[PDB]
Formats: sequence, C-alpha cells, structure tokens
Amino acid sequence: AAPRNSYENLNVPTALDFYQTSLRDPAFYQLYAKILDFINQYKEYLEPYT
Amino acid sequence: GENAIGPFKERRGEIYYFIYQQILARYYLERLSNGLGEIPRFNWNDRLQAGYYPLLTTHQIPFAQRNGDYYLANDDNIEDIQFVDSYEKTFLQFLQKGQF
Amino acid sequence: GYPLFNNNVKTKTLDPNLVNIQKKVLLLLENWKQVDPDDEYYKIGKEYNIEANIESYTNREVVTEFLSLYKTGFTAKNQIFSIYYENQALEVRALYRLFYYAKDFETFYKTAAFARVWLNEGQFIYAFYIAVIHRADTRGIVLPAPYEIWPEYFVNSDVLAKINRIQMQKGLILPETAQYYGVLAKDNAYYFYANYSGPWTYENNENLLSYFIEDVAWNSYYYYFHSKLQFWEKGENAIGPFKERRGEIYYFIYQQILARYYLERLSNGLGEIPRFNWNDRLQAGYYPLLTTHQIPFAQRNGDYYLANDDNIEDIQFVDSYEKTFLQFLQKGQFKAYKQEVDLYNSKSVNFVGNYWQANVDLYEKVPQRNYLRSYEDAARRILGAAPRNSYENLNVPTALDFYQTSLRDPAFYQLYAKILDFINQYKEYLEPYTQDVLHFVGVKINDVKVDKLVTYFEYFDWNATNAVYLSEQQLDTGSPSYIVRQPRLNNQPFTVTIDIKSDVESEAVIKIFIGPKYDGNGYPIDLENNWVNLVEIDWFTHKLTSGQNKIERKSENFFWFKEDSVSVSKIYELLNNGQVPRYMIEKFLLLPRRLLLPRGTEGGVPFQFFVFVYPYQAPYKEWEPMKEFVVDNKPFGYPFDRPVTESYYFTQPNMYFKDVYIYQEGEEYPYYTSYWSQ
Amino acid sequence: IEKFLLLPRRLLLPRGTEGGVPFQFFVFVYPYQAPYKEWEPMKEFVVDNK
Amino acid sequence: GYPQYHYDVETRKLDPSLLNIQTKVLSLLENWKQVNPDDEYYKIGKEYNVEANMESYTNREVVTEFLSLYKAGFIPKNEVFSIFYENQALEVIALYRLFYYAKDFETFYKTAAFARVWLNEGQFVYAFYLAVIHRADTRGIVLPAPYEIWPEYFMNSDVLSKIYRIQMQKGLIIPEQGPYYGILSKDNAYYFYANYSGPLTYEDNENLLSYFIEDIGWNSYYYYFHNRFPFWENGEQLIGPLKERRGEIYYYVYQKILARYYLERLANGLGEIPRFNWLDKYQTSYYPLLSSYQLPFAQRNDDYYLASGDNINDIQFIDTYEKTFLQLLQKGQFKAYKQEVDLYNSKSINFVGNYWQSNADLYEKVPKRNYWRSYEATARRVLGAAPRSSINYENMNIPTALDFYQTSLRDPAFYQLYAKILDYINEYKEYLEPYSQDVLHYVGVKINDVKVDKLVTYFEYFDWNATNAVYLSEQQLDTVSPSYIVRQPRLNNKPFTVNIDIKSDVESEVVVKIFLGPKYDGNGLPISLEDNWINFIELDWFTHKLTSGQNKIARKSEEFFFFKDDSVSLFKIYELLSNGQVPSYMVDRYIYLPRRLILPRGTQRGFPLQLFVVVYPYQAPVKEWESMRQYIVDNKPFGYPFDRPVTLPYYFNQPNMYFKDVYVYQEGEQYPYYNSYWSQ
Amino acid sequence: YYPLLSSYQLPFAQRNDDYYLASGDNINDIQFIDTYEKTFLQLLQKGQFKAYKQEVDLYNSKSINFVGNYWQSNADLYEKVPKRNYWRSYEATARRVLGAA
Ligand SMILES: *[C@@H]1O[C@H](CO)[C@@H](O[C@@H]2O[C@H](CO)[C@@H](O[C@@H]3O[C@H](CO[C@H]4O[C@H](CO)[C@@H](O)[C@H](O[C@H]5O[C@H](CO)[C@@H](O)[C@H](O)[C@@H]5O)[C@@H]4O)[C@@H](O)[C@H](O[C@H]4O[C@H](CO)[C@@H](O)[C@H](O)[C@@H]4O[C@H]4O[C@H](CO)[C@@H](O)[C@H](O)[C@@H]4O)[C@@H]3O)[C@H](O)[C@H]2NC(C)=O)[C@H](O)[C@H]1NC(C)=O
Ligand SMILES: *[C@@H]1O[C@H](CO)[C@@H](O[C@@H]2O[C@H](CO)[C@@H](O[C@@H]3O[C@H](CO[C@H]4O[C@H](CO)[C@@H](O)[C@H](O)[C@@H]4O)[C@@H](O)[C@H](O[C@H]4O[C@H](CO)[C@@H](O)[C@H](O)[C@@H]4O[C@H]4O[C@H](CO)[C@@H](O)[C@H](O)[C@@H]4O)[C@@H]3O)[C@H](O)[C@H]2NC(C)=O)[C@H](O)[C@H]1NC(C)=O
Ligand SMILES: *[C@@H]1O[C@H](CO)[C@@H](O[C@@H]2O[C@H](CO)[C@@H](O[C@@H]3O[C@H](CO[C@H]4O[C@H](CO)[C@@H](O)[C@H](O[C@H]5O[C@H](CO)[C@@H](O)[C@H](O)[C@@H]5O)[C@@H]4O)[C@@H](O)[C@H](O[C@H]4O[C@H](CO)[C@@H](O)[C@H](O)[C@@H]4O)[C@@H]3O)[C@H](O)[C@H]2NC(C)=O)[C@H](O)[C@H]1NC(C)=O
Ligand SMILES: *[C@@H]1O[C@H](CO)[C@@H](O[C@@H]2O[C@H](CO)[C@@H](O[C@@H]3O[C@H](CO)[C@@H](O)[C@H](O)[C@@H]3O)[C@H](O)[C@H]2NC(C)=O)[C@H](O)[C@H]1NC(C)=O
Ligand SMILES: [Cu+2]
Repeated sequence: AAPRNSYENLNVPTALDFYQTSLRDPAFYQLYAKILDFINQYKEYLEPYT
Repeated sequence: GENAIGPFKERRGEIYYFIYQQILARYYLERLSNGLGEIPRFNWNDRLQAGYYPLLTTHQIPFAQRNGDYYLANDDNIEDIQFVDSYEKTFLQFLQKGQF
Repeated sequence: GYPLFNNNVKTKTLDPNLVNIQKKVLLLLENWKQVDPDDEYYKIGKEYNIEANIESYTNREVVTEFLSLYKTGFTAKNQIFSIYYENQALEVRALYRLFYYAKDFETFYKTAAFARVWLNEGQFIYAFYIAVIHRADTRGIVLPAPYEIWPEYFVNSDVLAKINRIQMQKGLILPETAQYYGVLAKDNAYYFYANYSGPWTYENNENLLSYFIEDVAWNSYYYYFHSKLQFWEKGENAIGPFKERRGEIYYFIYQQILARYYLERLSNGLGEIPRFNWNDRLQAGYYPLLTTHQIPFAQRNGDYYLANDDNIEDIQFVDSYEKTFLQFLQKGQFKAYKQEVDLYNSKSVNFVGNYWQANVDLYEKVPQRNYLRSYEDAARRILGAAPRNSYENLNVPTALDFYQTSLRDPAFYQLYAKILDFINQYKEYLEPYTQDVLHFVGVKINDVKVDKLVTYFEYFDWNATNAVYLSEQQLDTGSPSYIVRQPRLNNQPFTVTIDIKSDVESEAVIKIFIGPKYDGNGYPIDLENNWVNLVEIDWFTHKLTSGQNKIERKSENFFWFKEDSVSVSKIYELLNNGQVPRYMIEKFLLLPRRLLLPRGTEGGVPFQFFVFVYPYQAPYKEWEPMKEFVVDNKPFGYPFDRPVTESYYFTQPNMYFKDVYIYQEGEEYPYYTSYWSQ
Repeated sequence: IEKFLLLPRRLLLPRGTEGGVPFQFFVFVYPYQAPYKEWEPMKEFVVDNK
Repeated sequence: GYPQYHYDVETRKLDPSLLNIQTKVLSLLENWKQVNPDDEYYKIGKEYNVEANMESYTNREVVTEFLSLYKAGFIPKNEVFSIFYENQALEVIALYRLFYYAKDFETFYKTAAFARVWLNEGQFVYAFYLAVIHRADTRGIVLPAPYEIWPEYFMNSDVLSKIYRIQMQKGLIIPEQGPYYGILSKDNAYYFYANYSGPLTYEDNENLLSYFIEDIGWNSYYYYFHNRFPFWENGEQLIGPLKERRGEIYYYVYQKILARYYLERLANGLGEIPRFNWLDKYQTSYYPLLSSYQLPFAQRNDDYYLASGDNINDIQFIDTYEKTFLQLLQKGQFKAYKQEVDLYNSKSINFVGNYWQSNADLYEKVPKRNYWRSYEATARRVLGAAPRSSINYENMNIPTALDFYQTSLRDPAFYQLYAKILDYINEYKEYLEPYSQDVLHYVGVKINDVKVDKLVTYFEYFDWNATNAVYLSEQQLDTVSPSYIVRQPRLNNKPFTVNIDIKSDVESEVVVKIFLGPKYDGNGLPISLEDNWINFIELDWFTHKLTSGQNKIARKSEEFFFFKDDSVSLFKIYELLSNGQVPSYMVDRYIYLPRRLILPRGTQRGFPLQLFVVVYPYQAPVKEWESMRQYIVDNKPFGYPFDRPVTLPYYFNQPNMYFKDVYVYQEGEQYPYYNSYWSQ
Repeated sequence: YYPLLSSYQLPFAQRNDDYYLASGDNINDIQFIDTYEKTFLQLLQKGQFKAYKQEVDLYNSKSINFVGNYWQSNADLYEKVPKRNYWRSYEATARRVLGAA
C-alpha cells in the first residue's frame, strides 16, 4: 500500500520490502497461504501412500 | 542452485514448500492458542481486510500504513494486478494439462 | 374450478418371461425409506456376502474397489444424499458398478437386497433406478415415475405438512371441516389440493410461469435425461454406438430446454433470459419452500454477490475454464487432453460438448487422474448460495444439488444460457448450409393448415405415499393412499395438414418445428437470430407419389412427445392381465404431450410453425441397435444445428413458415382451487 | 556455528493458558535407509532419503 | 458423556380457593394445536355467544370492537401467527382486551373456550397466556414454561424430524437400532438427544456460544419480559404504582441482556459486539434450522444489502427517527408528543425509554392516531431479510426469528440493533451529573475483605417435554397422549458463597449490592471503570443489620435476588397440584434469569472476572409502592450506583466499596456435543 | 495524504487513497455530522426561530454571528443554556473522521 511513483530515487519503505520485517505483516501469511493452497491443489495429483 | 545449495539443487522447490508450510502451520497454531481462527482468504479484485499501522522507521522515514479496508486494484496498480491474475491462471491451466 | 383428467392408457402385452422380474423390481421399490424385517429381502440382505460371491461378477476390479471402499465405511442412514457430494458420489459409483457387472438377475437382486438392508436409502434408490434403466436383462421393464419415488422433491412444504399431519393423526379428527382446508376423504384415500409457488418464492414476476417450471413431468424429464446419460459414466456403457455424438446430444437437449423456457417467458411477457457476470452479483431471488428430512433448502436473496471470501478459489477456476475455451477459438486447430481437435469440422461438436460437461469421455486418453474438477459443479455450488463448510458430514441442500429440482431455479437457465452462448460462438466457425443441400428439386410445399390451438388447466392426481413413514401395522397389511391433486397444463388435439406438389415419386423426410414470432420488445425476430429458439416437434418419413399430395399428421403421433405416466396401482392391475403401459416402456425419455404448446391467452398468443421437407437417407448400419430414437443420418436439429447467416439463401420452395395463434379456455390462472371455487 | 538456521527452542510450544490449551503429538516409526552418496557434503541437515 | 440433572423443587401450599382455576387453565392448554370435540370446552365454546353476554364485560366498547372485527373476519386456522403482523396484532389485541375485562372467571373461561373453538390456535394461546399472567383472579396459579407450550421454537429441525417420524410410525420398527440415532425408548416414553446449532447456522466462530444463545431459559426469559410489559398495552394496567419508571425498566433489562451476552463473547474469545451502518452491506449472516408448520424460517445471506428500493421507505423512517433523537440531545429541554421533557433530570429516562420502544405511553397525551409506526418493528423487518412479497401480501408470511419473542435472541443482529439503541441512550445519559463523594461515601463503614468459593461451570443433561409439537390421533386424545422428551446439555454452575467482612462504628440498617463484570476486553487490556460501568451485571441486592464492631455476612448463590430456579415439567406440576402445592418461583419469580446462567463457561478453561460489593444506607420505599414490595428493596434507581456514567473513578475508592478479582473454571467436557451412543 | 512528519518518533497517520469514511466504527460520528448539517438546512427553511435559547432572524445581517458560532461549536453558542456535561463539536468530529487514524 505504499504510494506508487516512477522515480527511482524516492521510496516509502514497507514491512514486506525487507525479510527482517516481513513476518510482522498478516498480508504475508495470507498471500503465502494462497500460494500453498495452489501448491496443494497441485499435490492432489500425487498417489497416496499405501 | 549450484552456488547456494550444491547437490540439493533438484530439491529446492521441496525446501521452499516445506519451510513456508511449517511457518504457516506454526502461525495457525498460535492463532488457535489465541482464539483467532483460520487464516483469512482474499480476492485481488476485492479489498484486503487486514489493517496494519507499523511503528517502525528507517532513517526517520516512516513505514507504509494500510487501513482496515484497502482496495488493492486502483488506477496505478492495474498492470501489476493483471500480471498476478495471469500468473495464477496459467498454473491452473497446467493442472488441466498434467504433462506439458 | 377445473375439469378432472381421466384417460385410458394405451397398454401393450408384456413378455411372460420378464413378468417375475417386474414383480421383484417393484417389491424393491416399496417404502424404500424404511427397512421392514418381515419382508423377504431382509434375510437375503442380512445373509448375503459379496466377497464370497466374487466369482459371480464379471469384473474383479470392481468388487475389489467396492470392498476397499466399504472397509472404510459408507455414509450413515437417514442422511441427505446428493451426487454432487464427492464422497457420496464415489460410494454410489462403486455401488452402481457392482449392480451393473452382476452376472445374472439373481446376483443383482441379492446385491440390491444387501444394499437396501445395509446402505443409505438414497444411494440405494439412485443406483437401483439407474441400473434398472441400463441393465440389459431388465430392459423392457416398467419403472414408477420419479415424482412417485421422491414426492418430497416435487411438492411444496404446505401439502407435505398436511400429509404428515394426516399420517400422524391416522385420519381426520373433525372430518366435516377438512374440506375447507383442501383435504378430501374418499374411497379409502385422501386427496390434497395443491397450489404452485407464488411471488413469495419467485421475484421479478417469475411466479407467473411457476405452473411450468414446477411441473412434475418437466423436472422428471431432466431427471430421466441425467439417468440415461450420466456425466460420470463412459459413453460405451451408457449409449453404445452413439458415443461420438454425446456432445451433440448434450447441446441439443439443453438448447431445446432453454428454447421452451424462452417460449414460456414470451407467453408470460417476461422477456429474454438475463445474463450475469461472475465478478458481479446475481439478480435472481429464490426462496424455495422445500425440505428433505425437515432440513430447509438454501435461500438466495435478490442481490447476491457471487464472489465472497469462501468462494474465491472456485470463482478463479470458473473464470479460467472459460478463458481457455476462448483461447481455443483463437487457435482453431489444437491438441487438448491428448486429442487432436479441428474446429473447422462439425464433428468437433462432440469434444466441445464434453468440454462443457467435464464428463469421463473428456479424459479417456490421459492417464487416470486423482485431480478432479468440474465447471458445472463449481457453478452450481457458487449459485446455490449455501453456507460453505469444510466438514463432510454437514450440508444444506439446494435445488441445484438434485436433478429432480434443478429446473425450479432460474440460475440454472441463466448458467446454461451462458454455456450455450459459448457453444454458439464455437458454432460460428462452421460453414453455413448451401442451396444444393437445402433445395429439394421437384418438391414444393403448396400449403400448410393447422386446426385451432387450445390450452387449458386440468386437475391431475399422483400418488405421494412414499413421502411418509408407515407404522408396523401399515407395513404388514396395507398403507393408506395419499394422493396429490394439482392443476396442470394441457392442450386439445390438433392436426397439421401439408399440401405438397411433386411430379417425381420418391421417399422424403418431413420435420416440423414451433417457434416465436416476436421478441420481448415487440419486434419480429429475423431467422438469423431466431434459429436457436426453434423447437422441433415432429420428424417423420413419407413416400411422395407423382402429382399432388396431402399429409395429415395428428398431434398424438408426433415423434418427440409421449403420453402421461400412470400410478403404481394401475401398473399392478395391468400386470395381473399380462400388460404394461406401452408409453412407460416406449418413449419414456421424451417430454409429455401436454407441454407441447405454451399456455395461451383469451385473445390469443402468436407463434409460428416451420415445415421442412428434404430427401430421405437411411441411418447407418452400426446405428441399428438405436434405430428407435433416430429417423435418418442427419444431425439432431437439422437444418438448425448451425447458424443461419443469410435468410435469403436459406429459404427454399420446400420450406414453409406459418403464423398461428394459441388460445386459452377456462380459468387463466391455476390457483382457483379453494373449497368455494369448486 | 551448528544449527544456526533453525528455529529457537523457546518457540517450540504455543503459549498456554492457566486452564490449559489442547494439542496433540504424532509419533511415527519406520525403517531406516541411509542418505545417498552424493548427498555426503550435506549430511548434517538430513537423516535419511525420505 | 454428561451427568443427569437432579434437583429439589421449592414448593408452597396453594390457596384452596384457587384449586379450581388452576386445573381449568391446565385443561385449556392441553394439545392446544388441536380441537377435541369430546371435551367440555368444545360444547361450551360452540354454544357461547359474546353479544348475548355483553353485560358480563366491564367495558362495552371492547365488546363492540371485537364484534366488528369478528364480523370483518379473523385469520384462518393452521397459519403462523406473529404479533408483528399488523392485522393479526389488531385481532389478538382485541381478543386479549375481551379476555381481560371479563367480570368473573366463569365468563373468562367461556370466552377462552369460544376462542379456542373458533379462532386461530396461535392467537388463542398468546392471548390466553397473557390474560392468565395479567388477570387479578389468576394471581397465584402456575403456567407451563414457554418451551413446553411452543416446543418447535426451542429445538432444531433434526430433533423435530425424529419426533415426527416416531409419531408417524407409532414407535420404532426396529427398536434395537434406535440408540444409534439418539432415540431411547424407556418407561413408556421416548427420549431424543438434542444438539445445538453448528457452523452452518452461525459464522465467524459464533457457534461456540450457541449453547448460551439457544438456551431455553434465555429465550423464555425474553418472552416473559415481553408478556409482563407488552409494548402495545398502557402502563397503568401493566404497572399501577410505578408506571413512571416504565422506561427505566426498558433500559435496565436490555442493558443486562447485552452485558451478559458480551461477557459470553469474552469467554469464547469473540470480542466486542459489531456495529453496522444501515446504508451498507450487512456482514453477519444467519441460516436458522427452524420451521413452523413446515414453513422454513427466513435465511439472511452474508453481505445482504439493506437499502434496496423495496425497503427504502422503511430505511428513511429509521434514519429519521435516529436523527430526531440527536436533535433532541442538542435542545436539552423541549416538548415532544405534548410532553415537556428536560434531559438534565434523571427522571427523563422514562421518556427516553418509551421513545425507543414506540409504546402506548409515548402517545398518551395526543389524540388517538390512525397513523403509527415502530422503530423496533421496522428494524426487525429490515434485518429479517424476508422477501418483500411476504410483507406486502397479508395472507402469506415467511417467518423470521425476529418476528417472535421466543426466538429473537437466537439472531445475532438483535444484539447489534439493541447495542446501537443503548449507545444512543448512553449518549443521552452523558447529560446526568455524576454521583458525588457525599452520596457514595458511607461514613463509619469499611469493608475489610471479600472471599468467594471456587467458581466452577459444567454441562449437564436436562429433560423437557415436547409433546405439544406433534398432532395426536383420536385414540391418543381419548385415552392418553404419548410422552416425547428432549434431552439436551445445558450450562450450570456449582453452588458458591460470598463472605463479606464489615467493620462498623455504629449500629444501623444497610443495603448491600453485589455486581459481576469482566476484567479484560477483546484486545487483552484491562477495562477502566469509565467504560466498564455499563458492563457490570447486578447479582445480589439485599438488606442487613450491622452491629457495632466486626460483622460477617455469608450470602449463598441459591439466595441471590435477581435469579430463579429452573421451571418444573407439566407432570411434576400435576403431581404437586394433587398434593395441594405449587412451585413458588414459577408463581412469582418467573421474570428473573435462571440461576444456572450466572457464570460464563470460558473456552480456555479459565476466565477472569471481577466482583463489586457496595454497602450504603437503607431507606424504605415510599408507601404508595406497597403492592410492589416483593420486587423493590429500596428507593434507589435500578442499577444503582451504575445507572449513570462514571467520570472520575477515584470517587469509587470508598471504604464501603470493594473490588475483587476471581476466576471461573470448567469441569468435565469443554464442549456440549459429546452425546453420541459411543460417547455414552 | 502521506505526511513525512513525526512527533517523539511516532509517525503521523497516513490516509490511503479511496479511504472509506462510513465504516461501522465511525458510524456514530458520521450520523452526528450528517444531523448537524441537516439541522442547519432546516433553519434556512424556518428563517426566524429560536435555537439554544437565542432568538435568531436570518433576514438580518447581524445573524452572521450566530451562524459562525454554530459552525464552530464554540462556548458562545451555549451561553444561554445551563452548563452541559454533554458536548460535541462538528469540526472536531470531522477532523477525527478525515484523519484516518
Ligand atoms: C451431536 O453432534 C456430535 C458431533 O458430531 C455427534 O457425535 C458424532 O456422532 C456420530 C454418530 O453417532 C459419530 O459417528 C460414529 O462414530 C462411531 C465411533 O467410531 C470411533 O471408533 C472407530 C473405530 O471403531 C473409528 O473409526 C472412529 O473414527 C476413526 O475412523 C473414522 C473412519 O471414517 C475416521 O474418519 C476418524 O478420523 C477416525 O480415524 C471413531 O474413533 C463409529 O463406530 C460409527 O461408525 C459406524 O457408522 C458409520 C456411519 O457412516 C459407518 O461408516 C461405520 O463403518 C460404522 O458402521 C456402523 O453403521 C451403522 C450404525 O450407524 C450400523 O450398520 C452398524 O452399527 C455399524 O457398526 C460412526 O461413524 C461421531 O464419531 C460423533 N462425533 C463425536 C463424538 O465427536 C452426535 O451424534 C450428535 N448428536 C445428535 C443427537 O445429533
Ligand atoms: C391457492 O391459492 C388461492 C389464492 O390464494 C386460494 O384461494 C383462496 O382460498 C381462501 C380459502 O382458504 C379464500 O378465502 C375464503 O373466501 C370465501 C369466499 O369469500 C368470497 O365471498 C364472500 C361472500 O360469500 C365475500 O365476503 C369475500 O370477500 C369473497 O368475495 C370466504 O367465505 C371465507 O371466509 C371464511 O373464512 C375466513 C377465514 O379464512 C373467515 O374470516 C370468514 O369469516 C369465513 O369464516 C367461515 O369459516 C369460519 C371457520 O369455520 C366460520 O366460523 C364462519 O362462520 C364462516 O363459515 C374465506 O375468506 C379466498 O377467497 C381464496 N382466494 C381466491 C382468489 O380464490 C386457495 O385456497 C389456495 N389453495 C390451496 C390448496 O392452498
Ligand atoms: C408431557 O406432556 C403431556 C401433555 O401435556 C402429558 O400428558 C398429560 O398428562 C397428564 C397427567 O397424566 C394428564 O392429566 C391427567 O389426565 C388424567 C386422564 O384424564 C382422562 O381420563 C379420565 C378418566 O380416567 C377422564 O375423566 C378425563 O376427562 C375428564 O377431563 C376432561 C378435561 O381434561 C373433561 O373434558 C372430561 O369431561 C372429563 O371431565 C380424561 O379423558 C386425569 O385422570 C387426571 O385428573 C386427575 O388430576 C386432576 C388435576 O390434579 C384432578 O382435577 C382430577 O380430579 C384427577 O385427580 C389428569 O387430568 C393430561 O391429560 C395429559 N395430556 C394429554 C394431552 O394427554 C405428559 O404426561 C407429559 N409427560 C412428561 C412431563 O413426562
Ligand atoms: C399409492 O402407493 C402405495 C404404495 O406404493 C400403494 O400401496 C401399494 O398397493 C399395491 C397394490 O395394491 C400393493 O401391492 C399388492 O400387495 C398385495 C398384498 O396386500 C399383493 O397381494 C399384490 O400382489 C400386490 O403385490 C403394495 O403392497 C402397496 N404398498 C404398501 C406400502 O402398502 C397404493 O395402492 C397407491 N395408491 C394409488 C391410488 O395408486
Ligand atoms: Cu460475514
């Protein structure tokens, strides 16, 4: 949700811009939950263990 | 992969999936312990429902703040939005093809 | 006040050999909601062991799969069953395969008794009905009509409440007043007058056509279509030689259904079928007054947003499934699902149809997949508006979850209109028919006349005893007859006379279609846009001699319509004389004749008839086992199976268009059923 | 130096309550099979070939 | 597995002069859904004519209006009745007025028989229950609990389906398989195990507290509150001596109902009650599994839009109403409905209450109006989400949980609506001057310590009779009805005692009040009194005599003023009547919350709460309030001292006040759904 | 508005584009705001009236005084009424709503 600009010399930092602060944002968890939901949809292909 | 992991180069995606799944599982356990329920899902064409007002600064520059009801698809994001959507749909198409 | 429907049934002698089987089948359909320990099947079911009889089934893999599934545990009794629930569908498919691969009738009967004794009643009845429809040894046997097997799916909550009250009271406490509440006691039976749903259930004036969309036979036709050609069965085991024409059948049936619905809407002045956007909200409210096991059906408000937090995934899939198809239209010739597809060729229709049904035939060339998805299933789930839950033991039923109640929901019509719009976008590829194919040299239709077209409402009685639970005494000796008497649309007999001239003596095929003349806006519809709204009503052959010819075709002989089914009591009465209702054996998958014409008005509603005469060509050889549903080698819906681009080059001397008016006699509305109105 | 990429032990269990929060443990025993040869340089993060 | 409820009933001897009325009443409530021609009431009602006995009613206009409406025609039998349906409301009000003004019990019985024989069953039962509660010559008799009069409004569809199947089959075809489906055949009766609603009905994890919001006692308490203080009746008939406090009562009850509810939300970690905007999509969905006459209850889909064109008019009225109140807050002193109002005075509360109930007392000084509209009724209609055709057409209605006082508390939207109303009322309350030290400080009295025993909650089986839900055969009516008993888990708390130590310099009479409240909010932070004054629930209120020196007061939870015992079943009522005794609580304490619902459960198995104890001087109520002594302990306003906002909390750090922190624990199963055959 | 301002290292509130002001949490405030505006319009229809125990005639230019005070919710607006423990300001409520904190 940072302001969008085409200038490379001006940025407003966000928690998701750094791996040191990514886990502080719930949006991180929601996004990667979506990604893992897609990956589990893929995993549905695999044959279950016998 | 060669310069970062070496012989475990063909298992990179497995590591990615395992680490992220473990992180999300621990987060879900903490939520259950605090009685917050499951992780919400969201729609890109709809608005995110997670407000965040970090009290963080670097070089005195404040971190970005997001309100409770933030519309993700605005005038200046359309392009990015489109890409995201496409990147998802292609994957679904792969699931229909199986072998490709 | 309306006249009471009485008509003798055209019956045919039954082969004595099958007689016993008939009996047994009926014995397995009596009070299927309850298990009676005193019945014969109970001991057989409690003692039968499938594994010990593994040699009695032709295929061994089916038995192994069924046993493996049964080891895990099937669904409990007294629970709602739906083919759209994944686990229940998986179990019922195995049960049906076990029924289908039984060596002989004795093994099948033993397996059915076992299933009824041990398994869920809904799964058992579904599988048994389908198997009896499909099993070769049971071919030629009469089955009860669907509305008599699942009465609760074909009547509203008030009538069922009255019936349940009568059953609980074991009669009337103050009989002389029951008449004032639409309950008549007569001839060892109880008759319950019933109304159709009103504006409370349907919004935007849709309730005006409730007499049509809620008709018992209208929904029974869709259930029969599902049973004969089920999406989860391979083409070989369901249709045989007409396996490459499955998509054509799908498209034809759905197009005819939507065309008839549009004709009814025009007759009621409701306009065209609305279109909707998935990312936007549906604008069709529905509040069904239906219940199964007292569990209410899902309700949808007027302005329902389809894309919520718990549906996103499904939504995405739907969108993708559409876009891929559009991409195919851009490619034209491609390779999908290990199958080469060329859209320039008409036969590709098959693929298209399967693609939009996600049936097993679509995946016959790829390895067995554990990842399963269906566009129609996801669309039905989204449109049903039922609460979303991840628990498999809790469901809120919706009208779209059952083929017996799907046609009651406008969302069904809207969704399949969207699907057929995509299919017509595909059809735009095909080359239009040319004059040489259409013109019938030496044949000209001089005239066409039709008698007065009349529609009315008449009382119809159907048995609804299976909806209640009987007592031990009733099971042992006899149960009462709870009969629902409701108004239904019907039309008086009419004849079509065709005057033709042909100096050449030859064999020919005549087709008759009925269609609209004006759209919702009151303007005439050009053939280039009306080709998709024409309903085929007749299809026959005739030998033309040199000179003049006059053909008289009666409405009782039309190919695409049947007569009404009869109750079980008459079936037993005829069976006692070695006879069966011929139309319940012959042409039991077609629409009833009473729904041929849309309800008219006092002044008259305008429509048109299209008559087409073309050369005859015999159906192919390998098509011999199915030479009771076809008349020639032309595609279904010919010549309107592909778009008409120029009406000038389509019209020929051997084609005729006539304008007709449909009138209404008696009451215009069907709700005049009160004690004071009789 | 050793195991500096893993989670701390202090975060192993979710915070409990005075009355107690319910969870479950799953214990699985299976046959052992040694990791592959070319996997030798990384035989400090794995225990078998699964 | 859960234990079975066993408890002793407090009984009092019944006046011998009332032995005839009681029976008669209990005879007219038997199988009220059906009319038996073999009964005496049938003949009496068939032959009785109202006009010929016009002299037997005190008021003559009542008879004339009833005759006019009856000539116009009442609703037919076998249809859903609701007091919110305007025509049905008029008819039932006329019938009740005819019942109430009957000069003697004999005429009342004849009129009741006539109504049962000729009129709709629902209207008859509603009016008869109200009249028995309000008639002077019926004071002292006992009525069956609401859940036994309307079983279908207190159970889900599955249990009702099982009961109907058993009734239709007249038993079990295969008895051995009954237990596997929750049906037990024992002692000539059939017991059906009942669950509570699950996530299908409630979203956002609210089903966790279903056991509380679907409890029979909760809805029965709401229905009793409605019956004792109907909105359409004049205050004088309802409350004679303390009519001017009607609005205050309206504020006291709802404020309690929400507060307890809020407490439960804190016990299950659900947070605060949501607020909503009328002109925006409603985010709370509801899918009730309830049905009346097999007609399903209306279902509200998530994100339902309330401001559609069809409802627009109603919306406007709602908005206007709210706006008007705010304007009044700016005026302070004004005249409304020909009543002078000054908001600087606490008495004005009365008016405020009436204003938000749209009751008769609000329009007592204006000429009789043919135009009338209720804010609560309009809001209930809007939030019900029933199709507009149901509203427009009179001979058809789809029932909603908000159309009945027996099922209103099941719908989450009720709590949000009344929270909005109470927010407006508290905005009004901000006018009042806060209590000073002089009124709060009891010179010479100091509380030394407050001790409390262990607070424990648990689920236990409770059986209630649901025979009235089914239709009986002629033989059953003649000889005896079947017994269908619903067995369901219910919350309960073990007995506990509060011990208070007080040091007094002088001897005097004092009044002691005990309140309960929460400690932490949804976000886990402590709640200051300035915001917690509205969340405290009044538990006990009693007088005492303090002698000079040290004194100890032991108060048992079984003696709290604001709670009652559980109502007894019909068979036990007959058993006690045959011995000339009646349950006292059902006689005169039925308007109080059940004692089993005092404490929350808690999903973490341990929940922190706080108790507040206050002692103040005793002053006898004014004499004119003589016939209300059983319900008033002193002259202080209800909820005192937490009846007005607290601005400076350090005024409540008085010697005669004490705050204590306590913990509530759970014993046994944490959840109530472990009631299967294999778990029992 | 994304101010780069801070007091005691606490960042100033940032208002995202397309911020919705009529959420449930603010609904009460919104209503008050609306009501206030509505009231003024009603006064314009009355022309001459009495508000806060002050006689006002809008045909006179002097009335400007009252109008100003009415839109500032200052002390002079409530000088003729008894001291009120209940007080709310249109400007303060609007500032709170638009601040997006
Ligand atoms: C209020 O709500 C609660 C909450 O839902 C309800 O409580 C539920 O009630 C149902 C039905 O009463 C319970 O289901 C039953 O559970 C039985 C106990 O099984 C346990 O042991 C077996 C091994 O013996 C385990 O397999 C079970 O679970 C494990 O296995 C399942 C297999 O699917 C897995 O899914 C699990 O994850 C576990 O790994 C339990 O640990 C069980 O015996 C019983 O099963 C019979 O019936 C089912 C019906 O589908 C068959 O599939 C199965 O093969 C068994 O066959 C019987 O079927 C019928 C009888 O129904 C007859 O032909 C025979 O008797 C035959 O033996 C069934 O599944 C559920 O466990 C329970 N949930 C709880 C307590 O949390 C209350 O009922 C409800 N109350 C009311 C009044 O509505
Ligand atoms: C399918 O849907 C249709 C349409 O909704 C529905 O038709 C309606 O049926 C109801 C009955 O259920 C009809 O209501 C009755 O109408 C008759 C006739 O009324 C006409 O004629 C009288 C003069 O004779 C006019 O005054 C009147 O305005 C009409 O023009 C009435 O006679 C009935 O009145 C009795 O019942 C009322 C309660 O319903 C009482 O209020 C009234 O006083 C009457 O009481 C009678 O019974 C009492 C109880 O036993 C007894 O005590 C009294 O002494 C008296 O005998 C009633 O109003 C309605 O008109 C129909 N509408 C239409 C358009 O046809 C079907 O019933 C429905 N079918 C099913 C199966 O559901
Ligand atoms: C669940 O709920 C159901 C329904 O509420 C309960 O069933 C009820 O049980 C009670 C207690 O058993 C019943 O009341 C008793 O009924 C008996 C039987 O009465 C019948 O038989 C009599 C001859 O044996 C006959 O005279 C009666 O008819 C008289 O009365 C009617 C009016 O009721 C009148 O119209 C007639 O003209 C007659 O005058 C009737 O046909 C009865 O003997 C009992 O009376 C005793 O007690 C009363 C009160 O103390 C006293 O006055 C009497 O003198 C006598 O001592 C008593 O009335 C009730 O009828 C049942 N209801 C139904 C619908 O059947 C069930 O018990 C509950 N189960 C639980 C809680 O587990
Ligand atoms: C409505 O449906 C019910 C149930 O299907 C019908 O009851 C059924 O009637 C048939 C024919 O009478 C019964 O079969 C016969 O049973 C006798 C023994 O009673 C036997 O001798 C005959 O050979 C024949 O099998 C059947 O048992 C019975 N079912 C039940 C559950 O009682 C009813 O007749 C139907 N009514 C109408 C009007 O169609
Ligand atoms: Cu929601």
